[PDB]
Amino acid sequence: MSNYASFLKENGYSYIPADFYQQKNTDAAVRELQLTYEDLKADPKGGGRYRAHSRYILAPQSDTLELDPDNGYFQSKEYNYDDGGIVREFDKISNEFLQHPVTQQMIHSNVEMARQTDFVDWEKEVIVGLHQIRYHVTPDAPSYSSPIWLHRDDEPLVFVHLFKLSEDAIGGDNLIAPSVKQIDKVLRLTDPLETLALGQKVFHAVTPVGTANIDGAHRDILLVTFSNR
Amino acid sequence: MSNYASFLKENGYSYIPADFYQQKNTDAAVRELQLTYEDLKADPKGGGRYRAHSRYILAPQSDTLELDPDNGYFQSKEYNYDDGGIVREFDKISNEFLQHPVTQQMIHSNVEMARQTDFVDWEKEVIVGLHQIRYHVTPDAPSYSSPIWLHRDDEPLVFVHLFKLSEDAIGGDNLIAPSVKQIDKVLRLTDPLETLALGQKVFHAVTPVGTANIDGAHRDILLVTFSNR
Amino acid sequence: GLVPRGSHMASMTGGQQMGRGSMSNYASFLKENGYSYIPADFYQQKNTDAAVRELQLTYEDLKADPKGGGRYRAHSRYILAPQSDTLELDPDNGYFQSKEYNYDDGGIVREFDKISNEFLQHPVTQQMIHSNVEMARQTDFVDWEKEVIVGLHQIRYHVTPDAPSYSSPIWLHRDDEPLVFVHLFKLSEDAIGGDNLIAPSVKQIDKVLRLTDPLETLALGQKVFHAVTPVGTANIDGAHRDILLVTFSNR
Amino acid sequence: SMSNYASFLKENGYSYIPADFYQQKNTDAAVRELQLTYEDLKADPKGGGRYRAHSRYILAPQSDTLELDPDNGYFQSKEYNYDDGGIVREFDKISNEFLQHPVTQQMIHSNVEMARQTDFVDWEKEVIVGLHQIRYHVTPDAPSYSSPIWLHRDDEPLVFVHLFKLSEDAIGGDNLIAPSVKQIDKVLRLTDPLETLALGQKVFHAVTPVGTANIDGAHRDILLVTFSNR
Ligand SMILES: CC[C@H](C)[C@H](N)C(=O)O
Ligand SMILES: CC[C@H](C)[C@H](N)C(=O)O
Ligand SMILES: CC[C@H](C)[C@H](N)C(=O)O
Ligand SMILES: CC[C@H](C)[C@H](N)C(=O)O
Ligand SMILES: CC[C@H](C)[C@H](N)C(=O)O
Ligand SMILES: CC[C@H](C)[C@H](N)C(=O)O
Ligand SMILES: CC[C@H](C)[C@H](N)C(=O)O
Ligand SMILES: CC[C@H](C)[C@H](N)C(=O)O
Repeated sequence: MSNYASFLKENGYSYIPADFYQQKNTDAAVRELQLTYEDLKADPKGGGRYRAHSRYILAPQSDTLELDPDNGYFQSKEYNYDDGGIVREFDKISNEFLQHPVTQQMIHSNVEMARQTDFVDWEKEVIVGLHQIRYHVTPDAPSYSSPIWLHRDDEPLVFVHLFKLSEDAIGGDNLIAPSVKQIDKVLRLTDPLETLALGQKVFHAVTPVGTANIDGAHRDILLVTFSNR
Repeated sequence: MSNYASFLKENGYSYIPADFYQQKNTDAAVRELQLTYEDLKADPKGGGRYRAHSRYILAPQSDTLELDPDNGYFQSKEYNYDDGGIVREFDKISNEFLQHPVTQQMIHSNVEMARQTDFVDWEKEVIVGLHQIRYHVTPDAPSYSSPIWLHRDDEPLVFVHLFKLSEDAIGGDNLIAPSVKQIDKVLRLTDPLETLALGQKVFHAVTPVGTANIDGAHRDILLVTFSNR
Repeated sequence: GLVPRGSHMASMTGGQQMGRGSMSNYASFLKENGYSYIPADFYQQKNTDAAVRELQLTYEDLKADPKGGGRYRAHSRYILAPQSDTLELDPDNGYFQSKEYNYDDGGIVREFDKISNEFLQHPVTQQMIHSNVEMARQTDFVDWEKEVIVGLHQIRYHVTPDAPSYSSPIWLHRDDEPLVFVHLFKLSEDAIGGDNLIAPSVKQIDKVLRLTDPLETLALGQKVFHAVTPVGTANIDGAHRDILLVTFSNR
Repeated sequence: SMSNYASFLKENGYSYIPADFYQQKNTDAAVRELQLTYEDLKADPKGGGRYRAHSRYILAPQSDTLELDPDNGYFQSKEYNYDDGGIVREFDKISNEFLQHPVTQQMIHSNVEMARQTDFVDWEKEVIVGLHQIRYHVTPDAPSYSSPIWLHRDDEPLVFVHLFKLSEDAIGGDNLIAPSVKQIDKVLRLTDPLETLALGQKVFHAVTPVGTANIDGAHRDILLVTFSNR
């Protein structure tokens, strides 16, 4: 674990294999979560995205995640250049998803890694934000991130957990870049729970998702953000 | 009066000159209120702000403002993206301030304007919230709003009464905007009781206050909010 | 079906009658007998299990009842103005019962958490409240000329082999609130107790009856005594009985 | 000695104060003027045979100027007053004759001083000195009782109960002090004008319902002086 957190601290990003999360979980348990993605509602701003958001609060010397009843999501336009600057109302992440043992195990593993970093002030309240996202595609309409290309997120540390990737889906390559003129890493998450942690040090992106097949394809992910108040 | 309420209804905001409030009030009476600003305590969340809050309740077919003994102030993260989502404890607005004839005259003029709008449901309880705010600035630390930039407030109608603006103060320009990519109105309150009404239709902000003179400066305002339960 | 609608016997295996019952049937039974069993049919008719399961999970977040008993809860109340259908959520949350009714924790005001808006605003919850409201209106159990308080108690009885859970108050009682609806939301298969009792006196028991399937309901008027037998469990991982009370009373 | 009563109050959460301490200088004729104002009081909306007025003063942090609040709404949370709490009650205002009368003013300042020798309110902040002129009015068919009816605590951390009159054929109006709702430590009945009882939130208190033998009616007239923050 500290290996990945060290790599993250120096490079500003870290690939984390599914091993590290799946070690303790059957595929059937992970598949239950995968199915929740079918119920997600459309992202207002579009892009073929289907979302939920829920955040927990971590009081300074506490391990009790306290679920925030408010759901509005905001990023400044200084980071998210597409949909930033305004508050977005998404649905809440189903309790099935939130409370599922896998989800909870992933959150605490992320929390521990996050604690081995100075990426947030642990003296103050920490917001553990979760984004359940499906990029949904059909040959006529592809899907892409908000924002679309290389960016940084407001949240100093973001974990990208893959949950599913349809075998006839293209794109969804993650990019790591030190500037907007050059790309250091291309890397594509394909198997469930393959993860990528991202610090503000670098730029990151996700290549737009598309599909050959007319019946559609999808890329399902879970973001786990860490930030202060 | 209906002039300003009409302008407000169409444009989503309205400049109201001091005349409309100082109508028969001497400057000495307005100056008494100005001095109360020196006693305000620091806003917990900072930004060089010094505050009090008090709210009144208006029962449906009543003109009796009934002072609420509870003082906690909340805005959803859906509107106030900085300090929203949590309840803030401020001091209460001094009785001197609340009961002063000027203050009371301003509240009732606001109430009347507000009643000529559909911005709140007058069938239900209406919360008339008051925020006495000093933006205080010193060469090391300027002052700014919560939230910092363009936003909407939970409260459908907000009146911004200026009480003082130090001759060596910069910023405190109010901005009116249809989106976060464009600004339609810039407008700066400078003379006591110059007012600006704000509906949820538009985005508004206040440009950070700072100072030309090394001795520092301040911008003192009274907000009068209108909202339902 | 030879058994009546509100009849506790409807909750007996091979004693059910078919189809949804009309509301007024149960309200009539309630008016005469002072209680009424209402099958999940009457509420679940229009609700998927997935929708009901969302609500079930909210029970995991409930905080401990100060007075204990393995209970975890929230409380929120709405107000119904005399000629209104607008439920207006009360910002005050203190819960009180006189010791003349609740002999354990009565006589003092209890501060609970508020019922999450997820729970309150959920379509199922709202549908149940309005069905209860309608039934309640067909009774003289409250004065509809005056303000009516529609109180909601989200309660989990949580149990482990070492520590069982029980009601406040513990045994047969009446509640201050003239009409109380008991909606079951979940009952873990290895939970014991949670039998509801109906009694005309404290020396005799007329009905024993156990809610097990989600949204199985029991309405209770002040006419009778009622109880809930303590919940316990065989299994060391715990069990639970999750309910929603919907009270009706005047100001 | 004043500090004696304030010390007793601080430790026990309540204190009996004899009429001596207030009547010391004031003639009975002066006290009787105030007593008569009770005949004009209007019915408490919520009932219970009560007849009321309310007025409150504000005490700025470093000030001895009581500033009369022109607003009159009275509120207690349901967390304390389990009967009529949770809503704002509109009562009449206490007549200026009553408020400004030297007796009344002397009582308020003596209460203020006692109150200041306690931590029962934050004197750094504004203090609300609330006054309730109350008549419990009774006839054999309809008795009178407090809001709330039985043992309770009030929102206001310190409450002074001054008796002004008690008709000789009036029963009840015993004040109770209790550590819980299962037990009663003190029973105590105010009968002579200006006999007082101070009450802190530490304990539970009640007033046993007032009733009467006589068909022409009887009454118990009191003045409450509350202290609380804002
Ligand atoms: C943490 C990533 C966030 C959610 C992303 N930039 C978005 O707003 O869609
Ligand atoms: C802004 C982060 C994005 C959404 C994430 N890295 C993804 O692969 O979809
Ligand atoms: C109604 C305006 C409020 C007070 C402002 N957005 C703040 O939170 O400071
Ligand atoms: C959010 C409203 C702000 C506080 C107000 N318009 C001002 O000028 O400061
Ligand atoms: C109306 C039932 C109430 C809520 C029950 N006596 C309790 O205190 O839990
Ligand atoms: C006091 C009523 C109780 C709480 C309810 N009948 C139950 O089944 O638990
Ligand atoms: C301070 C006591 C108050 C006045 C009392 N509980 C009432 O509501 O009447
Ligand atoms: C709640 C305070 C009551 C009314 C007062 N102590 C009395 O004896 O009358």
